Amino acid sequence: MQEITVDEFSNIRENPVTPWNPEPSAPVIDPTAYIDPEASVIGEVTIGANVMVSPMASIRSDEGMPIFVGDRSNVQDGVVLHALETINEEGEPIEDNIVEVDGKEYAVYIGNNVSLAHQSQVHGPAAVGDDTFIGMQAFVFKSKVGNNCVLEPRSAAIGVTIPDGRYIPAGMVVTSQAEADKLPEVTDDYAYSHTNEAVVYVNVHLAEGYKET
Amino acid sequence: MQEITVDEFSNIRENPVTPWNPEPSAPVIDPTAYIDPEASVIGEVTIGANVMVSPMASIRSDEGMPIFVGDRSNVQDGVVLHALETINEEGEPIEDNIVEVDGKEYAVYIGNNVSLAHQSQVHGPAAVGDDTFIGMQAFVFKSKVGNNCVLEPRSAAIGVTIPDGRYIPAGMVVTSQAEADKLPEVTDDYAYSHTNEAVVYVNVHLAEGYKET
Amino acid sequence: MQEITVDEFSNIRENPVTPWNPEPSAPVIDPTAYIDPEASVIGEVTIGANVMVSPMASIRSDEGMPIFVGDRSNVQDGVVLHALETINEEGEPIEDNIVEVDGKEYAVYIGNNVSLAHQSQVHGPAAVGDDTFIGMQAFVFKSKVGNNCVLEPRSAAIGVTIPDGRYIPAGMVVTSQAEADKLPEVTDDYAYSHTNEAVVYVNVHLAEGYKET
Ligand SMILES: [Zn+2]
Ligand SMILES: [Zn+2]
Ligand SMILES: [Zn+2]
Repeated sequence: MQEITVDEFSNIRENPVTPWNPEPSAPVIDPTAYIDPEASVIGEVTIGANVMVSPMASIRSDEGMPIFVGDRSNVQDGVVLHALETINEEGEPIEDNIVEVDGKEYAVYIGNNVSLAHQSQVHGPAAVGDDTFIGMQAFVFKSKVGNNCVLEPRSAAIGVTIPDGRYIPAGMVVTSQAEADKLPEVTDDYAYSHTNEAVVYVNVHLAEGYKET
Repeated sequence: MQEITVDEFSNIRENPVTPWNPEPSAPVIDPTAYIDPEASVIGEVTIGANVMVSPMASIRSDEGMPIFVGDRSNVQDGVVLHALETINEEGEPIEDNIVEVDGKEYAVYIGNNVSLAHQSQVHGPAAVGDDTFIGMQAFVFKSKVGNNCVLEPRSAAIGVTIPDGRYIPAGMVVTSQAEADKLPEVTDDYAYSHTNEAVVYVNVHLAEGYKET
Repeated sequence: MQEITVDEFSNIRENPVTPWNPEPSAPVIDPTAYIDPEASVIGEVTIGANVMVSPMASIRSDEGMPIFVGDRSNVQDGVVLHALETINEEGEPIEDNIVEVDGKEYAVYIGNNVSLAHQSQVHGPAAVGDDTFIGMQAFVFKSKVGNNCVLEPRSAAIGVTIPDGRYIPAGMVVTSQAEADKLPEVTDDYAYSHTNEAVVYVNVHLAEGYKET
């Protein structure tokens, strides 16, 4: 006779053992967060309250760790998070690939009320301040996006530091500090000036709603 | 003793209850359509005859509804469909985010014989006419793509209206009507002039073929 | 009384039967390769030793076949492989869509030690030489990328032939041989000059590591 045992979250796995990762860690997920069954969370990850991780998302902390997703933020469909090796095989920090936020080191840091829209990708080292909207298909790698910024659909920041309150126009691929520093300011009449607030609201409500059903 | 009950389509879920969506709706999928087991269809969706929804696709009608995918069309790998809140919490239409096709309102409307190639994304409000080819990695948001158009790999249309028979060159991000209006005409010698017909054919055959196996 | 039978790899399916494909084929995967449970491999595919196919990847050889992924290479999250119909319904090769490598025909050919970073896409006809790094979100279609090249994040090669040792700068969409021929040479001080070696190393170790757990 058979006896079946079911794991309801085989998609929320843990870290594998590698020369740089001898002891597997597993995602720490706040109870209020909603991880879609078809999303994938692996390794040293920390998801906060009310985070809404949509289908096909892939948060994978197995090379560079850890990845942090703040409260009220959201990881939409297709979004991918990953980072470059933060530790070598001798247990030595690979400083170049580590970002620091408030005295804590991270391979990827997503603050609070941050929107990683459909298809965007953020790759460590990286940091994205609170209330920032990473638009559809955007890309952020080896950069530091400040607070209240807005990367419109298709923009990309690579190896630069976006100051707070700036926005990168659709399709613009920023790769020099000179350019970053000249980015436009988010004003009250800027089209995406309020997009984040709305997206956040919707997603936060989607999280709990999806939690019953 | 145990008794196991299986749902063959947990990937074809329904809408959750939110302040703007009090009564969950579920995807209406024509019988001839093929929804890959690793695809995800959620909420108020209507897929037509012979549609081929490939792996990792995500059609998610939970914020702005509804999403419509016409007959003989196809949603390839990675494609994402989503829309902006079409109703507020008072049951008031958010007109700005609603598109109208033949007297019917939609959050996202994909006509017949339309190809949403690998990795493309279409976000409401949006409408894409019949026989149009939304190329690999393309992006269409707050726009209205006409019939027989061709958005080559990487093109993007944002807040503009592409006239019928035009095509957006690879990598071009269109964001102004001025530009949209000056788009090239699809001629018989234009390279992608017949790409849709082919893609449609293959996919339509892929749908039924995948239906046995 | 019930008896349950489990398929551990419903994600590693086989080809369906179509007018151009009368006899289904199935992926041939070297034992050392690791195919993430949430990845999808379909049809005439050949994956080599130590390949690391990440979550949400979609390798789909059902239209144009076959797709080949050499030894020590890697298919990261979101990556998509697909090709244009290589055979018509009469069993006649559609020459235009077939690429040749060492006397063997392929719809898509990924050599050894090749990295298809997060979200990239390669569509047949295509060929990508050994030790090449197809950066995050890149796109390669109807082209032939040579050895030791580097397509930085967002680059794209369409219908061109990148010579060996070149690199396409971030965001650049190359679509003319003139342009391709003028691409920069990868030098020892080029930033991505060693990125591949590292990525390969990590992924190869991730493959085996993920094999225990
Ligand atoms: Zn990575
Ligand atoms: Zn959306
Ligand atoms: Zn294709």
